[PDB]
Amino acid sequence: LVPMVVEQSARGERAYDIYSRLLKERIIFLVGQVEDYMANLVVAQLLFLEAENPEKDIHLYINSPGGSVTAGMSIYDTMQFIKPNVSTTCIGQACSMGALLLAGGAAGKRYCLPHSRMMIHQPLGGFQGQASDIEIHAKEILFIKERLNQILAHHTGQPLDVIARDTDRDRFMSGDEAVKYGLIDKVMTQR
Amino acid sequence: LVPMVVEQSARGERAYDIYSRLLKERIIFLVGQVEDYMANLVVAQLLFLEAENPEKDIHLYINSPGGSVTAGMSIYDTMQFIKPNVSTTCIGQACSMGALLLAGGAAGKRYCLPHSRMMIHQPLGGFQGQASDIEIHAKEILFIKERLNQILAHHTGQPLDVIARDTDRDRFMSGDEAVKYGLIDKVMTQR
Amino acid sequence: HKLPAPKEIRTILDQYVIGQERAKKVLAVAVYNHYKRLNQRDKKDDIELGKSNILMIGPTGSGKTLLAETLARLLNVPFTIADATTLTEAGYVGEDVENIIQKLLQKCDYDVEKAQMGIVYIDEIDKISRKSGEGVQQALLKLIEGTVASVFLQVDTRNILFICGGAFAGLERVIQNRSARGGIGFNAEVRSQEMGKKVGEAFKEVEPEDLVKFGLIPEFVGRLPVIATLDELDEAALMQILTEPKNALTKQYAKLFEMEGVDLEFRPDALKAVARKALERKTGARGLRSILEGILLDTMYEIPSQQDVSKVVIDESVIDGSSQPLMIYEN
Amino acid sequence: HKLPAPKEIRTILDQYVIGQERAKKVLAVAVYNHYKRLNQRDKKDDIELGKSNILMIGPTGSGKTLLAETLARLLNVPFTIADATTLTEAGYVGEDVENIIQKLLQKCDYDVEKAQMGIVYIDEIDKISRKSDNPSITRDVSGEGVQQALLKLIEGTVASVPPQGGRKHPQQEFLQVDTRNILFICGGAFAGLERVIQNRSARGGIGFNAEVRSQEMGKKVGEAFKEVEPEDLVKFGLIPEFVGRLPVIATLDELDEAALMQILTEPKNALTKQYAKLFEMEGVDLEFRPDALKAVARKALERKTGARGLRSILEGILLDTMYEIPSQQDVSKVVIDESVIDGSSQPLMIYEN
Ligand SMILES: Nc1ncnc2c1ncn2[C@@H]1O[C@H](COP(=O)(O)OP(=O)(O)OP(=O)(O)O)[C@@H](O)[C@H]1O
Ligand SMILES: Nc1ncnc2c1ncn2[C@@H]1O[C@H](COP(=O)(O)OP(=O)(O)OP(=O)(O)O)[C@@H](O)[C@H]1O
Ligand SMILES: [Mg+2]
Ligand SMILES: [Mg+2]
Repeated sequence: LVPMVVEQSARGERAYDIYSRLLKERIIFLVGQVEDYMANLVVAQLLFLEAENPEKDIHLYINSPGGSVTAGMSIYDTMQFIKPNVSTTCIGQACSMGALLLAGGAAGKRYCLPHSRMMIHQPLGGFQGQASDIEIHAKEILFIKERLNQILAHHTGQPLDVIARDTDRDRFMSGDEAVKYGLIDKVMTQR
Repeated sequence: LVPMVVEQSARGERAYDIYSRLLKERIIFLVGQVEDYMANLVVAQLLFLEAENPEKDIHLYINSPGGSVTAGMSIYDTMQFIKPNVSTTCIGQACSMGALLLAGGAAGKRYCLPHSRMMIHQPLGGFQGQASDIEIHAKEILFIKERLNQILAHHTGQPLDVIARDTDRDRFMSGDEAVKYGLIDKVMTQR
Repeated sequence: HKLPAPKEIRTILDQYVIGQERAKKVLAVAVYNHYKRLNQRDKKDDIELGKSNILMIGPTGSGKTLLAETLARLLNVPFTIADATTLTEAGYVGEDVENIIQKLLQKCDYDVEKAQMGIVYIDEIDKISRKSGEGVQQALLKLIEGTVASVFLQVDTRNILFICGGAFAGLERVIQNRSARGGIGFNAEVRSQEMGKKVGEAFKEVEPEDLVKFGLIPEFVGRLPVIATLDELDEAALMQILTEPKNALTKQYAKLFEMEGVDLEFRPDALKAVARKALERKTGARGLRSILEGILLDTMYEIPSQQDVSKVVIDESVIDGSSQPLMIYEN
Repeated sequence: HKLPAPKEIRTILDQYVIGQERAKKVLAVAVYNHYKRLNQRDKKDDIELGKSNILMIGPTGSGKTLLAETLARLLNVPFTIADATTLTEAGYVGEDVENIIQKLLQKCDYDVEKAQMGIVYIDEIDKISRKSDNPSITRDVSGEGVQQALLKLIEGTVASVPPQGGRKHPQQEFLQVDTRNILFICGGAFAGLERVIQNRSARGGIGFNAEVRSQEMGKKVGEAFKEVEPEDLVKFGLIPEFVGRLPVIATLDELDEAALMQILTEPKNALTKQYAKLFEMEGVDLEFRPDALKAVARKALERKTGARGLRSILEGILLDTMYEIPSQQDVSKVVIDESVIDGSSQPLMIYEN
């Protein structure tokens, strides 16, 4: 069950859920497998916060094992399109899609907890059909794989040949390892 | 869970869900497979916004892998019938009906995010029965295929012979390729 | 009392006011009846007819006073233009309500003969709206009833025509509520976002109810069987007015340049653009003043700087805001 | 006497004001053509000479009042600065709407004709502004009530201002003075109008192809009145018909970098010099290094309180020094630097010995 929370503002008392109460503070939660429905909510929240304050800094916590590539692109393209800086704070795990959004955060505003795990992997896709269809779909997934490598190379700063090499197989990285790699900037330990 | 939002109007405070708040700004969301129930919601939203302001433009975001042809036609026919210009913004994927509804937007108001993917293929159908029934349904699916190609030619300006050739097999087009093709007008990159 | 025919009234008044001929038609016959009917009733059968009071409702700089003045320009009987803000409680907190009858004593020349046919007119009656306020309205309404009351000189209050006109603020919004909205369908007539935004909602069709809703005393609201409707302005009428008055804006501009010895040459083409600027600011005929006053500021700071500036030619580019005054300075 | 051209009047205004050329020329042009009206009284179809009353507006510390102060010392006609807050509706106990006219008479020796020639400026016009766009249920006598009361005078009327004596008489032959000749310039700082025009110009929507704008910001104050239109005035609370009475609308850009660096010394009366003059009486010199000036200029910006803020900055820095010099003699001069202004350093004290 979702617990209710009261703001106790000057105007009066209004009850907000635990998730909506944090939304007022420019915070969005990304939990579970990435899909069109949940990803669309993040887009709606990002656009709403933009209108509320186009100068403040947004924070996006990411704890997800991955999901749809198309859904992730809608979030990444939205973050880069809007003017406000979208900070990222990885909590728990961050797989291929989760890592892309983490790396896509504003420079100097990417964070991860001490016991966080970040894994980068190539796109996983499946399709059945005739040889002609297979040849067409194989080119599409190969194209997406190249674009994702360029995105990580741009934010991380590593050359493209290293990204493709490290994404061939599953490669886990800790907070300290990610800072040297370029996926993040600082590891939050304590206040 | 859908978060709650507060408008804080001059008259007083009101609470609207994230989707309803955006609907106030003449924004409609198309997510998931196209079907009669979800398509009817879009039609209702389009008509309601028309009465509120028949002059202000409407923005229809499309993220769907396709669906029912009949459900899609009810939306397309509604967009053209109403007076306001229904903009269209691809937020990552349009396979069969998403591109027909993305290319059926007012001229100069069809956009696409930087990493969106748009496809176009012929309508798939499934039916079983006697030979006479099969011949009747075969003509129906062949008639629909022609009407759909005519719609793309009208909005894209390309000749019908090219559309039919491109819809025989799955053809993926990026944001830049779609502009030259005529499916869209501009590729939104930054604000 | 002049008392001409409706035709003559409208035609003779058109000479000085352009664009308000629609309302004129109604007011023309209205006042015509009042004088004729009352003066020579001849004990008409089943006399019920009350004083033919006509209401006047128009926005600011709509020519309310101009129509009031032109109406009173040829009317030999007095008009005694007065105000509604000046009125206060009956000699308790300030000015008394008998001051309207006092303004009549000045115009009537202390002649009872003129007093009885006095066309008591008021302007900006919308500033006493209830929220003094409602008290002045009731003390004002008393005289509208036709109650003989001296100011001291006895004054005939019966048969006094009321053409009072106020620039009611928020009148269209009230009549906009009465207007119905469109439906939401595939075979329905959505007519507009809003309804009182294309034509003046107030001055096209009004009923006494709408006035009561505004916040006015119902007795006074239902005291005038006739009404009027003033049109804010017209694009065609804006170019004629530019040089119609004896000391029209453009005329006065050239006359001010002539004081120094410069001619204010102006192009017909520029006139059209000027009208649009005023139509956009939506401040009435008086509004146009600000547009040209600013435009001429540069010319009012260039002609003095350079002496022997024979004339100045204004083109459509200058009103567009791109071109700079074409100084014609020479020998 | 010789109807000074706009340039011939602005010259004196430029002596003190720094950068208010838009307003200075508006007044110059108005004053210039106004003088002609007094001389152009001939009945040659050139008598109307209608006046477009100006409504000076802009942020605080923009030399709005200053203009009248300097203009009052130049105009050959009696100029009287006024305020719209103290005068209240005659009916309600308080000062009367006509008393301001009497103020002009005081400086005009009650010569009604000469008085008529004079001008009437009214600062602080943002106060009278209606409580809300639409009138409230409680009468705002100290507000839009006064607005309408003065309005008729603006249109043109006559005022029965009393003479200096004759109390014995019941009405003491109240002097009649025309008002159509007395030009009107309405001054005032329209605090909050920026948000009005900001929304009126564009109402930030939502979406990729929207016009999303900062919800609430005080960074657009700069040139925030260059798009103001009569509609926005109405929203603020200026009654529509009252707005029409004043066709001209002036605009006063908040400030500029050059004006803040220049204002410390350039104007005739300069804050720096004011302290230096006082320091001279004490027996010390106030040497303000050029960098010092630029430092204070920047400091003023954060306060966002207008030119007035400059005074506070210098006073804060020159607090220990001014408290020490009297008790600490043998001080020939006190050099100032940019570090001193910043606060990292303490004002350099000089000694002849
Ligand atoms: N119908 C009109 N025809 C010509 N000029 C007009 C008309 N209406 C207004 N004006 C112009 O407006 C100026 C005078 O405005 P005026 O003081 O009459 O406003 P008003 O209409 O009386 O305001 P209100 O309607 O609030 O009483 C004149 O210069 C005149 O040229
Ligand atoms: N442009 C300027 N040039 C020189 N001095 C200025 C300028 N602007 C403000 N000042 C200084 O500020 C003081 C005058 O303040 P100002 O008249 O600008 O306030 P205001 O805008 O009239 O405030 P309000 O609108 O509340 O009356 C004077 O001491 C003057 O030295
Ligand atoms: Mg008038
Ligand atoms: Mg001041």
